[PDB]
Amino acid sequence: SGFRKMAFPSGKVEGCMVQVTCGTTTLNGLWLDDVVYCPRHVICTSEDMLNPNYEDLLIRKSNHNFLVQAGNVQLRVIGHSMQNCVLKLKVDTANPKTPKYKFVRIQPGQTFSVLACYNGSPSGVYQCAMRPNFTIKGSFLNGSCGSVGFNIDYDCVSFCYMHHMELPTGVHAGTDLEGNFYGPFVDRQTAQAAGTDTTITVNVLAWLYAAVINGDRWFLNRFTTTLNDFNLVAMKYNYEPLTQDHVDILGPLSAQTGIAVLDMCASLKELLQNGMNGRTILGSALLEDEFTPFDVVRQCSGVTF
Amino acid sequence: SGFRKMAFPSGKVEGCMVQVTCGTTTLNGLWLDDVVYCPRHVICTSEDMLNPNYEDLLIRKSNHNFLVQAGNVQLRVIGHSMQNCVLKLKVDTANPKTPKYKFVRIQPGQTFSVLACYNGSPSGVYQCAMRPNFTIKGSFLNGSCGSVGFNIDYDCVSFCYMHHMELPTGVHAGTDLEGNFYGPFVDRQTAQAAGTDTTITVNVLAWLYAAVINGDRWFLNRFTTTLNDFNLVAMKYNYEPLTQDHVDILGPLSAQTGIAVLDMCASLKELLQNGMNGRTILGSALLEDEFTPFDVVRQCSGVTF
Ligand SMILES: C=CC(=O)N(C)Cc1nc(C(F)(F)F)cs1
Ligand SMILES: C=CC(=O)N(C)Cc1nc(C(F)(F)F)cs1
Repeated sequence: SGFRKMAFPSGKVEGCMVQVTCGTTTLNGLWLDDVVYCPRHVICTSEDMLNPNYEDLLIRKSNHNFLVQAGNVQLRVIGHSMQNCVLKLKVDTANPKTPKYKFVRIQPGQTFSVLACYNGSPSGVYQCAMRPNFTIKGSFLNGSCGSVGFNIDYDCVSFCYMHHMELPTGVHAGTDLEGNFYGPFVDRQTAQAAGTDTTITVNVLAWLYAAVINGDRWFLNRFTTTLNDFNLVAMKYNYEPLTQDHVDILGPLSAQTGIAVLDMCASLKELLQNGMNGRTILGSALLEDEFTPFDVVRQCSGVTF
Repeated sequence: SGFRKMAFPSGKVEGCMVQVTCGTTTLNGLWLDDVVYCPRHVICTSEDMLNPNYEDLLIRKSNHNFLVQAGNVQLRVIGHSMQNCVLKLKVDTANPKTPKYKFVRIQPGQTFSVLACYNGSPSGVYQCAMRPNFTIKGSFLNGSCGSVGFNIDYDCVSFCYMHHMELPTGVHAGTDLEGNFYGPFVDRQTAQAAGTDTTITVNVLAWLYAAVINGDRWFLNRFTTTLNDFNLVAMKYNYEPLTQDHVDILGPLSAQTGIAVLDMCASLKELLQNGMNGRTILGSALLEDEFTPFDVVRQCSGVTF
C-alpha cells in the first residue's frame, strides 16, 4: 500500500524526443513515424513574439532551414507544414522507436504524465492535471517548449499535450498534438487571462477514497448529504459542481470501500467548512485534486504497461 | 519556472526489469550485464516468512528452479548465489540494454527515483527520500518486491535501493544492491521498530530557496539567527540538527537568491513556531523535506541526461 503521485514509465516517449532548431531558436520535437511535431514558435525571433505573423514567417523558411537531431543522428527534412499552432516536419526516416500511439484531446480534470525536455534530452517526469481553466501547474524552464504530456494504456501512448508557453502568472499553456490550444490562449507574448480556476471535485472524492483504502479515516462522518445540498457548498468554495456522471465514475471506489458517495460528499463538506484542524490526509495538509478516479484505481490495482 | 516533485526518466531502467519466479513466488529482478538481482525472499513460501532459514531454503534450490523472463524472452540460469539479502542469478546472456551503472549506498536524506514494477513490467515512477530512520514512504503493492530506486547523472544509473517489505506501520524497507538493508530491518514477517523519524532540515531549507526562486516570498523575515539557536528549535520540533556541512551545501542557493543561510533558518524558525496561517508555499500547506539542495539546483538549471 501507500499512495504517491505517480507518472507513467517514460521509456516509450524518451525514444521519440528530438531537437528542432530553426534560425536561432532550439526546442524539442516529437518524432513519430516519419513526422516531427514541434511548436510553431520555433520560427520566431525574440522580436517577433509580441505579435508574430506566422504565415509570413513560415514562408521565409524552407526545408533545409529546419535542423532536426535525434541524439547525434541528423534527420533529413523533406517537407514542412503548419497545422494550427504546431509545425509538422516530414523527415526521410521513420523513427524505429515509434510506439503504438494516438493523438487525443483530454478534458479538463483529467491527468497525464509530463516528460520535461531541453535540447531534445529528457530531464524528468511528473504527473499533472488539465485545470478546469485549461492551464497546468508544471515545471517548465525556457527551452522546455515541445515537451509533451501523455497517458499509457498497456503499450499504447495517448499523447495529449505539447508545451508552448509560461503565462505571466507562472502557469503553463499548450496545445493538443493537432496544434489547438487548450483554453483561450494564443502563441504570442502578451498578458492573457486564464480565468477563474476551480477545484476538480470528483478528483478530491477519489483521493479521499484513496485515503480510506490506505488507513486515513479520521475524516469520515456520522453525516450524509444530497447532491444539490453539497453543490451549494461547492459553489461557495469554488468547487466544480458534482453530477450523476461523477457519482457513477466513483462507483467502483464506493463498492471497494463500502462508503456511499454522498456520505463521502458529506465528509468533504465538513472538511471544507471546518478545515483540517492541522491534521493530514495521505501526508497532505490540503485537499488534493490531481488524482482522477481512474488514477486511484490504477495504483490500488497495480496495472502495468 | 514552476517547481514539481520530479523523477528521473525511467527508460534506461525499464530495459533492465525482469520477472523472477521460484516455486510459487513471482517478483521483479534487475538484469545487468549477465546477472539478475532480486530479493532473496522469492524462495520463501507464505509459511516460511515468519522466520526463514534462507541458507537451508536456498540449498533445496537449483539453477533450473529459478524462472527468469524478460518480457517474453526466457533467460537461462547457469549460476546462483546469495549475497546478504539478495539473490544473484547468473544467466547465459548479457542484457543488451544494460546502461552504464554503479551500485551505491545512499545516505539518509538523499533522494532517488522509484520505478514500481509488477511481474517484471513497469507501472509508474515517482521520487522519494531515504528517511533519517532508513524507511521510505512509497507506493508498493504486493509483488512490487524487486522494484529498484535509482539516480541518473548524465547516462550513468546509480542504483541505490531494492524494495523488500512493507512494515506493519505502512512504511517501506529495502536494501542496497549488495543486499544490505537500510536500517535495522530483516527480511521476515515480524513487528519491527523503525524508530523515531525526524525532518531533513537541510532539504526544507533548499525547498524554501526553491520557493523564493519561484516567487513565494511571504515567509521571509526581518530576523536572523545563529546555528546553535536554530538547532535549539530544531530539537523541540524533531528536525535534524543543522551543521556547517549543510550550510556549505546551501551556498549555491544562498548566492543565487542573495539570502544568507542563517536568515533562511530564521524564516524556518518562525514557520515552525507559528505555523503557516493557512497560507501555502509552492502549493503545499506543510514544510516539504524531500528535495535535496542538489534536487533544487537541477530543476532550476534544467540538467539533462
Ligand atoms: C516554451 C517556452 C519558452 O521557452 N520561452 C522562451 C517562452 C516563449 N514564448 C513564446 C511565445 F509563445 F510567446 F511566442 C515563444 S518562446
Ligand atoms: C514486496 C513485498 C511483498 O510482495 N509481500 C507479499 C510482503 C513480503 N514480505 C516478505 C518477508 F520479507 F517478510 F519475508 C516476503 S513477501
